[PDB]
Amino acid sequence: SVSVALHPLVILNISDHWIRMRSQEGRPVQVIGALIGKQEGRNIEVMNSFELLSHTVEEKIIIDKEYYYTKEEQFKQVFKELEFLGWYTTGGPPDPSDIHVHKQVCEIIESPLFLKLNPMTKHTDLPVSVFESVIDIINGEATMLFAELTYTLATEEAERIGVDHVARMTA
Repeated sequence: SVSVALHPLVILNISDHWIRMRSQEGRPVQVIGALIGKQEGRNIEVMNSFELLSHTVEEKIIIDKEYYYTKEEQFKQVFKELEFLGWYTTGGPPDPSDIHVHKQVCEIIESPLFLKLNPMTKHTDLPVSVFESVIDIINGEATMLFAELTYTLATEEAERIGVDHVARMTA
């Protein structure tokens, strides 16, 4: 149980990653990355994200750890006060592939957040969901599942040039 505030930039970044990869590959593809921000007590503020490299090995998605560590290192050289908080991907509801990848991310951080963005909604006006993992037992054995969390959009400073300011210009 945590409270989660999401900065608009995170949502825009993830959609951007998906749009750019779809253009590059000529088809929609799943994209994966890191969530960055701050946590104080049970309160998590998700401030930014960045793309991560993965490889498909024996038909499974493997996060490139060496890529991640270099990427994190460079990010922290600039943003000294921010921390890795979890990971994101795109698609529908959480699935067994997400579970397999989440277990890798659990090797980087204790209790990573998981954010999924659905790039194929036409109806929902914020196709983003956030999860934490839980280990449930029902017929003998530990089973990792995702529990969905409520989130809010993070309050931003008056001097920030944010989504409202820029949206006034686009249309």
